Amino acid sequence: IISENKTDEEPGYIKKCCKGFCIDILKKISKSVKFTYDLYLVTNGKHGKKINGTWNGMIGEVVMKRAYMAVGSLTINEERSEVVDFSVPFIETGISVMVSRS
Amino acid sequence: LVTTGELFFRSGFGIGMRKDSPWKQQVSLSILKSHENGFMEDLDKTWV
Amino acid sequence: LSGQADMIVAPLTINNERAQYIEFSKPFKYQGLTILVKKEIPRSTLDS
Repeated sequence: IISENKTDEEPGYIKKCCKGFCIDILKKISKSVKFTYDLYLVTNGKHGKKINGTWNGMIGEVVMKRAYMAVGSLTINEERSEVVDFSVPFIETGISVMVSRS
Repeated sequence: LVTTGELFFRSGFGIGMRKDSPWKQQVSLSILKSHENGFMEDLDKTWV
Repeated sequence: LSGQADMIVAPLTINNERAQYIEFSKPFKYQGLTILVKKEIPRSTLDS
């Protein structure tokens, strides 16, 4: 968390816990490849939008070597793949339209 | 002839090639560019 | 693997028995498995 810009303090974190879909895949992979891990959520940005040649979000944390393996809902395309190295996809998405049935 | 059931073992296609070659990054980038641009949508509408 | 060719541009599936020897590019089409079975013939109006 980040306090008010007028006066800050030591970095404090409230230990919540995350559960869902990708987390179980992480657990299975860790059980197979026998490696440890420790999650931590991100604050600046949501998924990554290039501004002035910089980055933010999960990708921004990956590029600055702060993190090592982004996970969640990162979709692959041309621009992102030039900076990081994605793995084999495990789900199929795209672009779709949502309307209410008249 | 009719088709029934639901999809299982959902694994896509791919372009195979040997382990050591200099074309890998460029080929993957070209395929991704063709997907994002919209060329494959035109290709599917004509042949499949 | 015998050096006869260099690309397998073709409908090649992706699994774990092959991916240990050759390197696959990003998929250009997703799919799965599905049964195909013959269908019967409908009825009619018989004697009006």
